[PDB]
This record gives sequence, C-alpha cells and structure tokens, in this order.
Amino acid sequence: AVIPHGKGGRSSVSGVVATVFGATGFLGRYVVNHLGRMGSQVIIPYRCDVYDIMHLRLMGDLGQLTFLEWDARDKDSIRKAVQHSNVVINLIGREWETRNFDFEDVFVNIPRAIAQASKEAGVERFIHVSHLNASMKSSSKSLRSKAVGEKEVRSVFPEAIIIRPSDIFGREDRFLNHFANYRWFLAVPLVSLGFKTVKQPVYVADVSKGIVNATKDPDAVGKTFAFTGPNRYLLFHLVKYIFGMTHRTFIPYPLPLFVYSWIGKLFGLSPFEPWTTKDKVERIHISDVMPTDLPGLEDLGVQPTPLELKSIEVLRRHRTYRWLSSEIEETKPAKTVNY
Amino acid sequence: QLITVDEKLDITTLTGVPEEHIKTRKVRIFVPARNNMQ
Amino acid sequence: ASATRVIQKLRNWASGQDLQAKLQLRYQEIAKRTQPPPKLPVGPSHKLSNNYYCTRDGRREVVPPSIIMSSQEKKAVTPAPPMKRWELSKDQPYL
Amino acid sequence: GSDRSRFLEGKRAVEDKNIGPLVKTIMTRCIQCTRCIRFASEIAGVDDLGTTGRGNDMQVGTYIEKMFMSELSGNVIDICPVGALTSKPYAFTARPWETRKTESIDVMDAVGSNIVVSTRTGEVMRILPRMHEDINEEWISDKTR
Amino acid sequence: ITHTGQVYDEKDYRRVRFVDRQKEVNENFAIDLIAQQPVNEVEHRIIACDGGGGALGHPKVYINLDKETKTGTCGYCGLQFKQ
Amino acid sequence: TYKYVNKKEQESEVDMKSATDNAARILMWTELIRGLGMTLSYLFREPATINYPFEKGPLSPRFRGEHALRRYPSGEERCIACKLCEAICPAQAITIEAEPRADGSRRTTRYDIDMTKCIYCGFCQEACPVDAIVEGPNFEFSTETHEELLYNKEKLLNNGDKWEAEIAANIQADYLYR
Amino acid sequence: VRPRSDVTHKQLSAFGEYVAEILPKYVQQVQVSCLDELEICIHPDGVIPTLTFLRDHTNAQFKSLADLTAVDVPTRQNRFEIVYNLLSLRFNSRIRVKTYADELTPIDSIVSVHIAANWYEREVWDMFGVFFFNHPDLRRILTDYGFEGHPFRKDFPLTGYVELRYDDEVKRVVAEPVELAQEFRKFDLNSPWEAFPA
Amino acid sequence: RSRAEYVVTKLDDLINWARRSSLWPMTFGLACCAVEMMHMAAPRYDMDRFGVVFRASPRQADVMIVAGTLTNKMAPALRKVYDQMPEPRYVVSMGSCANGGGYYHYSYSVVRGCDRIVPVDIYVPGCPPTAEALLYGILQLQRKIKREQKLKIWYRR
Amino acid sequence: TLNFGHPAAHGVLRLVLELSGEMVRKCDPHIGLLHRGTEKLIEYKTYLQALPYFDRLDYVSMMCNEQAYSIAVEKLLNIQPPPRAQWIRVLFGEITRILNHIMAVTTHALDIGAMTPFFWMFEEREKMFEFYERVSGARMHAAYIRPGGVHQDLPLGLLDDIYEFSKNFSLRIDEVEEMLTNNRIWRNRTVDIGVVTAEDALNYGFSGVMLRGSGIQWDLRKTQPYDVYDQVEFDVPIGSRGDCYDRYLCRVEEMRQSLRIIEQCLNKMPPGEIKVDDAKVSPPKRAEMKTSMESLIHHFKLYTEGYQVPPGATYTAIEAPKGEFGVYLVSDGSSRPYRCKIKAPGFAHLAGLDKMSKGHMLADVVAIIGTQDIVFGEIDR
Ligand SMILES: NC(=O)C1=CN([C@@H]2O[C@H](COP(=O)(O)OP(=O)(O)OC[C@H]3O[C@@H](n4cnc5c(N)ncnc54)[C@H](OP(=O)(O)O)[C@@H]3O)[C@@H](O)[C@H]2O)C=CC1
Ligand code: SF4
Ligand code: SF4
Ligand code: SF4
Ligand SMILES: [Zn+2]
Repeated sequence: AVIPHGKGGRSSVSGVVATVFGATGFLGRYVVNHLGRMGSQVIIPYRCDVYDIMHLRLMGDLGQLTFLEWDARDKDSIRKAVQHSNVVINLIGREWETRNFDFEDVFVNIPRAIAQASKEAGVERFIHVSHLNASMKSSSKSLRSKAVGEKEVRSVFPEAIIIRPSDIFGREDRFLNHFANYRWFLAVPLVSLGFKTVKQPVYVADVSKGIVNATKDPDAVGKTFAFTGPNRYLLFHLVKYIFGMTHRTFIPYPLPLFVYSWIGKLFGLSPFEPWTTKDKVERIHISDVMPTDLPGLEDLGVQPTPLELKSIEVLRRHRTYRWLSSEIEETKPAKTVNY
Repeated sequence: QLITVDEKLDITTLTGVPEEHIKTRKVRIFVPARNNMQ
Repeated sequence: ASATRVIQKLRNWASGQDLQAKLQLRYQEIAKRTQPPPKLPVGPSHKLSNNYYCTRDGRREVVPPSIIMSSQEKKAVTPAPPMKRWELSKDQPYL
Repeated sequence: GSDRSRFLEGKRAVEDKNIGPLVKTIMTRCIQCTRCIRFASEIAGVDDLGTTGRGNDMQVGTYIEKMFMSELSGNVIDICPVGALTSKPYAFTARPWETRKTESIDVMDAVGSNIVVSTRTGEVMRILPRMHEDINEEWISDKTR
Repeated sequence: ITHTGQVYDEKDYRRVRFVDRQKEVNENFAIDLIAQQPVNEVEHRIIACDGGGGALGHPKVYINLDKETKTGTCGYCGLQFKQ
Repeated sequence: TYKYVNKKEQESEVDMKSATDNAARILMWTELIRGLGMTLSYLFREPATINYPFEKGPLSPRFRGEHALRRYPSGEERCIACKLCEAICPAQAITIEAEPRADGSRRTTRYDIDMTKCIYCGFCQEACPVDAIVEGPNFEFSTETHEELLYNKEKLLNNGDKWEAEIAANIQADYLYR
Repeated sequence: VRPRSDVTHKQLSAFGEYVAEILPKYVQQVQVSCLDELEICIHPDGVIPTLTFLRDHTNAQFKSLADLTAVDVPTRQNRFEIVYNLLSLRFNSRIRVKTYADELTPIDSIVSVHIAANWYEREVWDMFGVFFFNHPDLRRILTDYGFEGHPFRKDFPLTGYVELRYDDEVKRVVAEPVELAQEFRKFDLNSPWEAFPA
Repeated sequence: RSRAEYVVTKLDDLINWARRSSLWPMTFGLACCAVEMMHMAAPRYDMDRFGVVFRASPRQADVMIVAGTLTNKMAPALRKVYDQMPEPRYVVSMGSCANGGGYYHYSYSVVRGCDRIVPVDIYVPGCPPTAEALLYGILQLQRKIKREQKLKIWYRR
Repeated sequence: TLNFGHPAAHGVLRLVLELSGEMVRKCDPHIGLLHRGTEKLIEYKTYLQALPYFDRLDYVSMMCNEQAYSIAVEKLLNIQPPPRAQWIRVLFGEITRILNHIMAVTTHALDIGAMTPFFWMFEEREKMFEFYERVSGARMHAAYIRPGGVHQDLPLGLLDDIYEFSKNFSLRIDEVEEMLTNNRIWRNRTVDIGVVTAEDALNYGFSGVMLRGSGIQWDLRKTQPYDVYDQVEFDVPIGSRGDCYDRYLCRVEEMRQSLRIIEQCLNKMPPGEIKVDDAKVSPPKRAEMKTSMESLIHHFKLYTEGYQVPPGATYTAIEAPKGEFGVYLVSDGSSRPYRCKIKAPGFAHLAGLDKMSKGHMLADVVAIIGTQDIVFGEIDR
C-alpha cells in the first residue's frame, strides 16, 4: 500500500497504482484525469502509436503516469501491465466489430483474460465496465455479448465490481454528438418518430468520478452499480433539444427500423470506423431500463449532473457563427418522462 | 481632516491570502536561539 | 575564398567592396586551439609581509551614511558644477 | 582574520582516538583550547580528559584509551568550537545551513530541558541544546540527543 | 543493487518505472575499487595526500601513520598509507 | 566627443546637374539597383553553414554542457558530500543527502541534479573542493520524457565514466587559468 | 579599496542643505551615503512639491525619473519606502527622494511631475499595493489578470498560492492551490558573528 | 515484396518521410531561447537545409518550439496556439525554463514546465540550450517521426 | 479594439490597439507575459547566486547587464576590480553593444520585411558568442563578469581572435549599410515615424538612443564614466531629428564607435590579476584553496554563505546597449540582498509607444516597437 500524504492536488500521493487498459477512450480520458488529479499511480496500457496518447501525458504528474505497449491477442502483454498494479480498471469496448476483433473479443473475451491475469498478479480489486440494460438476450449483439462477459469475469475474478453505465453524455461522446451530426443528413431518421425509447444520459465526469471513487472505497465489492443520470427523456426531445442548441432545423421523420437496421449495415460496411452500426441502431432505439438496482452516482458519492447544464459545451462546435454567442438561457429545455 | 476608527487595522481582506491559510495558521514570534555549535 | 578569380571580381564589383580582403568565413587565421599553457600573474596582497588585511579591507571600514538636516547672504548651491558642453568630434564631425 | 597564508612549512598530524561510540574525535583538528578538559571536569565530574605533553604535540586526549563514558558526554561536541571531536551518529548526514531548526521540549526526562530539533526535508537530523537559564542552561542529556 | 543497496522491494510500484526500461546502475562500485589499491608503505610518520595531481586533485592533508596497528586513510581519496 | 548623424551641414542650392542627378535617382531607381548588387555579390560567396551531424560548431574547453560526477583514477568517486555544490547552486537543482559508508568514508547516498531546474551556470564546477562535479562537454542530451532529464547519482557517475577522458583533457587545459 | 573623491560628498551635501532649506515643510532627513549619493527624505505629503521643485528649479534641474520603487520593511509602521531616483542631465547628478507609505495610506502620484512614473506607479501598486491618487489609469501591469495578492510584499510566499495546469475534463487551463515537488530549500545563511561596528 | 502488410509499412514510411523532411516550426518567442534558435535559423547552422521554416503561422506549423519561461499569463495563450495548430503537430520544449521551471521554478508567476500546459515531445536541455543542441533536438523529433507507424496500427486494428 | 499579440513584434506583446480604420488611435500594451519574479527571487539568493539572474533580464546584452550588478555590489563593498578586469569588462561590454545593435537593427528589418541583413550579421554574431564561450563556457548567459572583478582570465588566444573579428566587422556593417540605409523603401518606412521631441523624451524617462536620437547629448559612458570609460576615446553618435531613421543611424554609428573602443582595449590591456585579491569578496584560486587553510575556509564560506556586503543602498547606472540599466540594491548586512530594483531601459520606452505612435498606421507600430529595442525580459523582470 501507499500511505496517502499530500494536500490533495497534483504532486501529491493517494496510493492507487492502477492499470487502465482502454484509457485512450472517451470515458478513459476522464478516468485518467481524476486518477491523475488525485495523485494515483496510473499505468496506461496502449496499442495506438505514442502520438495518440500524448493527450494523457499532461494529466497526472511526472512518474505518475506510465505507458505500456500491449496487444490483446498476446497474453504476455496483459501479464506485465498488472505485475505492479493493485487496481485494474477495464474499459475495453467498441461499437463496430472490427476485422480482427469481434464484439466477443472487445467485451467478453479480452476483458476476461485481463481480470484473469490481474488475479494471478494479486490486484486488490478489478472494476469491469459493461453497457446498461445488457441482457444475455438483448437484441444488439453488443449488449448481449457484454452481458456474457460480466458473468465470466466474475469466475476469473470474484467480487470484481461491475459498474454498468448508460449511454454516456459528454464532449466527444457519441450519444450527443451523433444526433447533432445528423445535420449533414437533411432528414434525421428516428425510429417510431423518436418515441418509446426513453433514454437517461449520464455526464461522463459523473461516470468517471464514480469509477474513481470505487477504486478508493471498501463498500464496493461484487457491486454492480448503475450510473444513470439526473433526468430521463423520450428520444424526441433529446433529438430536437440537441438540434435546438445546435440551432439547426429539426425534421423528425419516422423510419421503419427493419429498413434502418439496413442503413446501419451500410455505414457499417465502411472501412474507416463506420459512423452508424447495425448494433448501434438497435441500441439507440433500445429503451433505457428502469432504475431499480445498486445505485451508482450519489450512491458512490457524486451527484449526477443534468444534461442541459453542460450540453452547451458538447454541442457548441456544431453551431454556426450566427449562433455561437447564443447561450443556454435563450434555448428551451427538453421534457423528462418518468415512464 | 482625519477620520476615526477604533477597528484594529485588519487588512486580511486586502492581503490576498487564501481563506484556509489565514484561519488555520498559527505563527510564533520568537528571538532565534544560538545553535550551541557556535 | 577558394573562388575562381572571375567570381571574386564579380563579387567585389557587385558589392562595391574588396570583400576578399575581409572574408567572413575564417581560414587558418583563427587562433590555433591548444594555445600554450598559461602561467597567470598573482596580484597584490600576495606579499608574505606588510600585508595586514586590516590595512586592505574596504568592505567594512565603510560607515553609516552621513546625515544632514535631520529632523530629530547664503549663496545658491547646485547639485554640482553645471555640466560642460560636449565638443564635436574631429575625426568625423558629421556622418 | 586575514585572507591568505604564509605558512609555507609543513603541518602536523595527531593520531585519532576512539574516545567513545558517540563522539568522533578526529583530533588533528584540536586548537588546544582546553574547553573540553574544563567541561569534562567542571560541568560534568568526569575529570578524565587531560592535556598530554608540551610543545606543538600537546594532544588533549585520554592518556590511556578509556572511553569518555558519562551522561552530559555529548555536550563536548557542542562545546568544542573546532570540529575535532563531533558526533558519530550525525557524522555526515547533513550540513548546517540546510537544517531547519524548530525549538521544542525534552520529553525523555522530567527536567524538561529546552532543545532545538534540526530537521532537513522532513526527518529529524539532530537535537542539540538551546539555552534555558532555569532548566537546561545550554546542556542536554546523552539520552535526549 | 546500487552502491547503497537501493533495491525496490518486490511489491513497490516504482518498479513499474523499470518496466520495459533499464534501471541505471554502475558496475564499478567505489567501495570496492578503492580496496584494490594497495596500502602505501611510507617511511615518515606524517605524510601528505595532495590528492594526486596537485591542483587537479583534492585539498592537501597530512596523515599521521603513527598508529602501528592501523593505516592512515585520506578522508578524500580513501587511499591508505602505512609506515 | 559627439557626432551628428543625419545632420545636413548646409543647404546645397540645386544646380541643374545636381537636380538631374537626383531626379535620375528617383526616376531610374539608381540606389535600389545598388542594393541588388550587394545581394548578388554574396550569392557568389561560400555559404557559412556546417553539415550539423557530420561537422560540429567549435566549443573550447570551458564549455559547460552536461553535468557529470568524476571518480579518482583508483576508482573511488571523487565527491565527499561536503554539499556546498548544493549550497551555491542558484536554482536549487542539486539535492544531496549523505551517510558514512561502510568503509567509514564520507559519501553521498543520493545526488540528484534536476537538469530542467539547472540553468548551467557552472558554479558547481567552481565550488567543488575535490572537483567531483564538472561541467562535461556534451550538449546533446535531449530526452523524450521529462523524468529522463532528472538525473540521480548513477546517471551522473555513468555520464562521468563515459566522458572522463575528454573531461580530464578539458580540466587539464583550463586549470592553470582557474 | 574603491577610490573616493570628497569633492562630491561636499557638493552633494551642500545641495542637500539647499533643498532642505527651500523645502523645509516636507524634508525630514537629508543624507549623503558614503558612496556619494544624496537621499533627501520627505513627508509623504511633499511628494508633489519636492519633486516639482527639483524638476523645475534653475539651480537644481532634475528632468528625468530614473526609477520609482518601494522597499518593504515589514517592521516599519509605514511598511513601504517609496524611493524616487532622479537624474539631472544639466548638473550630471542624481538624487533620491524617498517617502514612507503604509498599506492603506495612499501617496500622491507624480505622473503630472514626470510622465515616466505612469508605468512605475502601476508597477508599485501591482507588486506592493501602495495606491497612488490622481493616477490616470492605475491597474496591474506585471501580474496575471486575475492575480490575488501583491507579490513583492515580504509577507507573500515566493511560490505563491496558485499555479496553472491544463485539465482535459474541462479542456481549459485551471488554477489549483500550489503543490510543489521539491520545496524551496531554505538555507539559513547568516553567521553568528558580526563584522564591524557599523 | 507482396503482402498487404509490406504495402502498409512502405506507405507510412512515405507518409513519415514527408512529415519528417518538412517540419514547419512555430516559435512562440518567450525569454531568450528564441535567440538561441534565431541562431539556428541563421547561417552557421541553417535549419532550412533540414526542411525547417524560419517563420510559420500557427495554422501552417507542424512543430511548436516553446523557448523561454511560460509565465502564468502566457500559459492560457500557449494552450490556445497549441490548440489551434493543425492536427499533425509536435512540441519541442527548449530551455530549462520551459522543460521544467529552471531558474524561476519557484516563482509565483512561472508555470513549472510547459509539459503542464501542452504535451511535450522532445525536451532540449540547457539554460541557453545551444543551437546545435536545438538542432539535435529537432533531429531527434525527426527520429521520433520516422518510428511512428500510424498506417500499420490502423491495418491491424 | 484589435488585440494584436506570435505577434510580429519582438518578444510577446499583447498590444491592445484601437483601429480607427487602418490608422490606430490608441495602444495599451499589456506586458507581464514574461514576468518571472526576478526581483523577489533575488531576495532569497546570495549575491553571487543572483548574478546569473542579471544575464537574463535583457537577454541580448548579457555582460553589460552583469556589469551593472557587479558595479553596484562592488560599490556597496567599497572594493574596486583589478585594472585588467576593468579593461576586460569594457572589452566585453562593447562586444555586447555590437551584439545588441546587430540584434536591434537586423530584427527591426525582419519586422519591416528585409530578411537578408539578419542572416549576414547573425553569422557575425555567432563569431562573437564564441568569444563569450571561449572566455566563460556559455555562448550567452556567461556569468563571466563577477560582483568583484571577472571570473577567469582570458584564454591565451582570445585577443588575437577579437582583433581578426573587429578587423573585418566594419565591412559587414558597411554591407547592410548599403542594403538598408538609402533604400527609399527603408527611409520611407523609417523616416518621420515616431518623432519624439527633446523635452518629452527626458520627461518620459527615455534615457537611451531614444534620448540621443532627438539630439539630447547624454551617454552614461562619458558623463559618469563607470569602469574604464575614462581611459578610452569614443564619439557619442547624437542624432538630430528623432525619426526612427536617425535612431537607426545612431545605432549603426555606436556599432562603429564600439569597434573604436574595442580596438583601444586590445591595444592597451594591462598585465595583472582579473579579480580583486580580497579573499573575503572574490573566491580564492583553485591551487591556493587546495594548499592553504586560510583559502579553504574563505572558499567554503564564500560559496556556502556569501560576501555579507555592508548595510546600505545604491543606484548604479551603466549605459547598457538599450539605454540606462540601473540596479537599486538595498542591502542589510546579510549575504543575501534585501531589494534589487532593476531599472530596465524599456519599461520607460514601451510607455512612450502610445505617445510616439500617434496618428500612425498598424504598420508604423511594428517600426515603433522595433526602434525602442525593447526585450521583454528587462520590461517584465
Ligand atoms: N456511451 C459510452 O461511451 C458507453 C460506454 N460503455 C462502456 O465503457 C467502455 C469505454 O467506452 P468508450 O471509452 O466510449 O470506448 P472507446 O470507443 O472510446 O474505446 C475505449 C478503449 O478501448 C480500447 N480498445 C478497443 N478495442 C480494443 C482492442 N481490440 N484491443 C485493445 N484495445 C481496444 C481503445 O483503444 P484504441 O483506441 O487504442 O484501440 C480505447 O482506448 C466501453 O468498453 C463500453 O462498453 C458503456 C455504456 C455507454
Ligand atoms: S575542546 Fe575541542 S578543541 Fe578545545 S581542546 Fe577539547 S577538543 Fe581540542
Ligand atoms: S561539492 Fe563536489 S564534492 Fe562537495 S558535494 Fe558537491 S560534488 Fe560532492
Ligand atoms: S532557460 Fe535559461 S535561457 Fe532559456 S529562458 Fe529560461 S533562462 Fe533564459
Ligand atoms: Zn587522498
């Protein structure tokens, strides 16, 4: 262990040495931020070239962030990453099944091997992240596969926390940017005209802070928290609201999903990071599940942050010079649906 | 003409010190002793 | 250097100056390295006699400022003699 | 004093002594100032340390090698202005300009002797006495230093 | 490992620093290298170790080799001399 | 002694010849052509640049460059932890903590020069009595990561061993001067 | 030992008396250092009057303001010691007029007497906190736009209380209380032995 | 040779060569290290020879050389200029004032390093880091740019 | 309100301007972007370990800057440097004014748009730094001029090499002389721009080439001769009218006059010691500290503690290439200073930009900053 000395800011010590395999991610970026702010020792396994992880260097202090070359297929790389970590956090995930990695791999196969080694190593705790409402029978292969994982990893690593976040709201997120980027599309398809798929977003930071707090709290063991949010929404208001802040016309036109799953298949064929995914589509119209579960935010210590509050920052880049100065007050809020 | 104030010059509000280090910091006024070495 | 005469002549002319006489690049004119070993001179105060420091320590023989007009007919006096006008140069007065 | 030297002749050297396990006597440093022989007789009643010989090889060390074992022993360190005999535990751990000096109280014994704890970068390096006329007048025990 | 037995414990995490990198240490350790040099058998009670090279060495000091049992060691070089 | 620059001593009254000469100066840009001649002239001069990797700009013995800790010929590191190199460092760069080695000798357990803090003044070179810390000739030690720039005793001692031959030659050349 | 000419220590001394006589309402002390430098000391109210006499007097023309500074002696009731160093290109001599100002007792501004002071007075406010009445535009010059505290005051920590880093979460530079990775080692340097009577 | 792997190794080698050969740098110009580079731009150690642009606006700059102390009043700007540079972009921190605080580390107005403000690729050491020393640092950036394998990572991703 | 600020200007100047069309009606320069705390750090540092700071205030005239601190500290210690050292400081002081002027004239042109003058002279500048490096070991930021005397003797080949540089340097000034002194384009860009009247220059505390350019005859090198400036002969290049041209022409003349002073220094440099022989003020020689006890004690105390200069305060001004550089050093009896106000020729000059750049275009302001030779290290300190 490492006795925590310091005042609490950078150049201080908190005693959390933590491997974080998928740090380069949108959620990840945030996880390393708090861990680094707190003063924790963060080992970031990376596969993308060094150029892309530079954004993580200034976070954390000198000799507090260590980057290791790692390959998912190669078991040895995971082995050495967790050699000297006592906390392992797994954020490995993707939306597009890539040529050389299947949803199973990114969600269930890999995240197993990882926790498996972590145990061999003797890491005190492992935090595994799987998408919210993930039935072993859910339509989207992604969600189901993720469900498959949360089970397995429990056998490789017992009492391994399993936070299960909803789609995340944050700058650089998809949930909010995706819809806002429908601008290019003249019309914005919305299955069931964006109805009956009530959704509860959660700010990225809230999720991050929550995750971090897990690392430094004994109360969470085998817990399957669910960071959800401060307000639910029918996809209709969300879509329009977005377009509202973006100040771009909103033209909700219903599109039969059966045909739309096909549109997802189309972009899905794209070689360079398909923008929409068959598995995405389903997910988007996959209704958010209700909140009866080990609570996440608040329960883990952070009060959720309403979407409207920070939406202005996430959607600003999509506006035009004409609306750039416009502020949240000028715009209207969307409506929640306790349903 | 001069004005009258019985208020102990407190200028804590102008010095520009963070609140924590003005209310939790005790300073000792002492004449330094001599290291016995010299 | 090492320039064919014609280039030099063009150079000198286009520039309007005998640039060859004063080339910027240095060639075997610069002090050779490993110049001989130096035996530097020891200054005063190294005498072994009549060298008492008390007689050579201006550091603290200095005294506290002299005080005039402390709070605790006569002719006018200037800060100092009025300055003397500078004189135009003689090698090159103008330009 | 002066800025230079005129002693072009050779120097002297005096064999060191293992006076004890607390005081390191690198006595080639000694300026034969006899404050040790006094303290060791007047403040403490040891009456062991003494001058031996005459001339420029008067060495102020125990004639036979008998350790200076007494409480009040470590004070010799503080009282020898030269660094001939100094403390063996605090041999070379620090150098005084660096040491931050905090004035505190002796808790090892009930005389409550005043002392100064010299700390560098956050670990105590030395505890030496600070003067209290009534309680410890410039001296501290072998235990509390 | 290092000159001073600086070896991160089997559980310390600064060992992560050495992961995929060389922990810089020097094979040539002084404690040993001085030992190799033999004791100089001078024939005068007090000899001086200028440090070798005069001005290019260490401050000049005189050592008393009078103690028959032990050998004088320059506080600077560590070189030892015996009478 | 003063000198007027740009002060016209007197009013030369225009003479046709003078006027023509001037008018020609404005009309046919005569002085502008003068300037072009100067640059054409250098175009013909040998360029002063050096192939940087193949040729190196000359540095004489006192060049301060990169810190190194020297060792005696025998193999005993020169530093005896007097710690005044720490005292005179202007930037607070050198951190030294010491304890008596098993041999009984004085030596530094930790000697850390923070090169990013160091401003390469060269006073440490000056201050050392045994001259254990020296300003080594190498100036090329640019590093990918900030941590590499912080240097402990082992890097400096290793730096000392690598460059000892040239450091010895450099100190040999300049010690009479000091 | 430096060469000292007493011609100056006499000339300057006399001038000191001359100034004092001409401006007795404000001159408190007038001394000449052993370094041949005069240093009329004036009551803070005499800032405008004493300077103006020196800027515009035939027998003492002190046209340019070399510098305006404020030493801070915390012990002194009037903390700051505003010092104005002036030069006389006509008589090739410099004089220093120094006043005393406490933290909340402002000094007059001399931007009128010398416009050079427009900037230095802003510099003294930013670093030490003395305020100058009738200043055209007094506002921080050297410190950051949001800086809190006057830095050159002897009671201000060197490292200060705030430092800046870029935070990704908020994608913007952000102050945080200073956390230093090697505190300034505070070597004690004063020797316990004095040098001379001085 | 014939393998989709070989074609993707050779083509980045091409992409890396282009970025390596033409690094248009942008010098903020803080403190004095800017002079020790104005000497690199100058004739004894030309930088253009290597494919380095003496003066480049942020939007057309590949490399930012931070020379000089980054005070707490210029920090908010450096980040802006770094943020407004085109994506392929690299930072070289010159001077003990910039890579670490150097003299002025403990000042209340100096950021202790530009690494706190902008991610730094090569740290060039020295109070006035010599001009060859900067040239070695720029050449070290070119060695780092040669090693990068962006196309290979996309192929096996 | 256009907030100009890399600003084409020297250093970093956020010149908050107000563009009445292209004509600029007001400038509010926001300096402070390079304030390092140089004068609050010096209070915590001994007199020798604060010398280095003075090489970084104006970073283009290093040694002349460290001749102002060296003269101050020396005054407060009533000690004077040995004769050879004073000539060496005057030799290095004029190499620095040639170095600053090559900086000021060529970078001004870089701003206006002439690019070649910078390259030709900058090669002549590395020739010069070499002289710094060969005498101190640092190309710039030497630390050679010490509070008492200078640090080490000149290497045995430097004065021959300084002659060879000075012998051929004047042709190099002559060459930019032809390329940038009569070009109608330069004259038009520089002549009648930023005229400053004589009394206004004294009132704004300009004190430099800006003072001399408008015809006021003031050089601290002849008026108040510091070091040996009483035994060297030179002509101050007083300009007549004050336009940015007359100020350029003055800067080109001072480079020429400095070659006249450098010539005299090489011709008449005395045999002797380079640092005062009081071990109390200047460190003891390497051989002496390693053989004599009085010298080791003096070396140990001087490096670890300090000179302990006697209590007092002094304002010492020397003619730095930019203008009058002065240090007001207040000293308690302690080895570390109490206050060190660096008067920067430049804090006064930048204040004048608003008055000098009156009724002028956006382009004129680029020339106005260029003709003040402002380096923000000195202004920001
Ligand atoms: N809206 C959301 O973001 C939500 C996310 N989650 C879960 O949170 C986790 C983090 O999400 P997010 O950050 O958006 O995901 P990202 O798409 O940002 O990727 C996360 C990280 O996983 C790494 N990664 C992906 N595939 C592989 C692979 N085959 N081998 C090695 N590394 C890989 C990536 O590294 P690289 O880019 O270098 O390949 C990346 O750094 C995910 O696992 C997801 O299941 C759950 C609910 C909502
Ligand atoms: S006190 Fe120290 S110095 Fe004086 S005699 Fe005893 S030992 Fe020698
Ligand atoms: S000065 Fe030389 S010897 Fe003394 S500690 Fe510093 S380095 Fe080691
Ligand atoms: S590093 Fe040395 S040189 Fe570069 S800026 Fe800071 S001080 Fe000036
Ligand atoms: Zn020895």
